[PDB]
Amino acid sequence: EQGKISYNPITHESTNTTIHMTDIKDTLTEVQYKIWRTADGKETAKSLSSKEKEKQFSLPFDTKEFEGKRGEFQIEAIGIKEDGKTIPLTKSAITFEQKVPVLMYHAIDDYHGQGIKDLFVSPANFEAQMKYLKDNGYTLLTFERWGDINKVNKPIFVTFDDGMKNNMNAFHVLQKLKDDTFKPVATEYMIVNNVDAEGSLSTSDIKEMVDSGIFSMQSHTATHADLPKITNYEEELKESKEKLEKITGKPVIAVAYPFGHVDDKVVAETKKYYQFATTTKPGKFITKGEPDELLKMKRVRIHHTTTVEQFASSIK
Ligand SMILES: [Zn+2]
Repeated sequence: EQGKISYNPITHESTNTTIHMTDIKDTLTEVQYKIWRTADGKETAKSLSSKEKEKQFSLPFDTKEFEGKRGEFQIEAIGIKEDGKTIPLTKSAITFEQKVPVLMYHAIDDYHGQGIKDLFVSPANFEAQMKYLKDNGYTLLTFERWGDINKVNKPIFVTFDDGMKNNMNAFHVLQKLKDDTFKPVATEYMIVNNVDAEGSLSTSDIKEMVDSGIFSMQSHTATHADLPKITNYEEELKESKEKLEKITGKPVIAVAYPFGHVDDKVVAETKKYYQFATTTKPGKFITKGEPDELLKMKRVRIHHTTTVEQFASSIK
């Protein structure tokens, strides 16, 4: 209704700032800022008062005042007159960017000597890892909720590469762990030409995974192409997306680069067709506002030998 909330510029590395108000029309003795973390809910709000009238009702803000937590904080300001009358001012928000681990799995199966050992995580160990997420308040997301990474507690993306049939084991584990509190979701990056192939997810598997609300079915190209070395970008990137959309009935907005192989040319081609692209560069993503950063997203590799302790250290 009146006034404008501003704050000293922050970056993704910032932990604090100072809030100010300008353009106030009423005469005030005090401004009260009601602040809460979106992720924790308005019911958890506190109110912080400034009587620094000569300094635009300056209010120091530090994430230390909110248990060291980050993400989006909502701000509602009211003014107080000398006689105590309250005056509605305005609302805004400030976001301290949260890190987002993007986990990379391949096979979820008991290894029996067939295939590349490191790329197998047993269903038992996968369950233990997912149970860790469940027990520690992580919010599992898919790229349809990219806009929510700062609006939830402990955002994390569980992803699988290739569309192996054994990923139905991961699906079943997630169905088991799902309950009134834990709402798991995950991304499957499907080698699109392998739908219904021996060893891969079938059309019926994909429909079950998608219809359950658990899986977001995204692209791993048409043939798992070494993108810097191919020229058929429409076939590998565009037509794979289109074919997969016809199968799932849901938008395809994300891809994973086969082998983690990517260069500026590949990013530019990918940008034509996908909003999101993940690499195999190790680490957690954070929003830096860097050019095409969402098409160069780091991932955390899970190994055959990864323990729950190692898993926890790599995401926390
Ligand atoms: Zn792959």
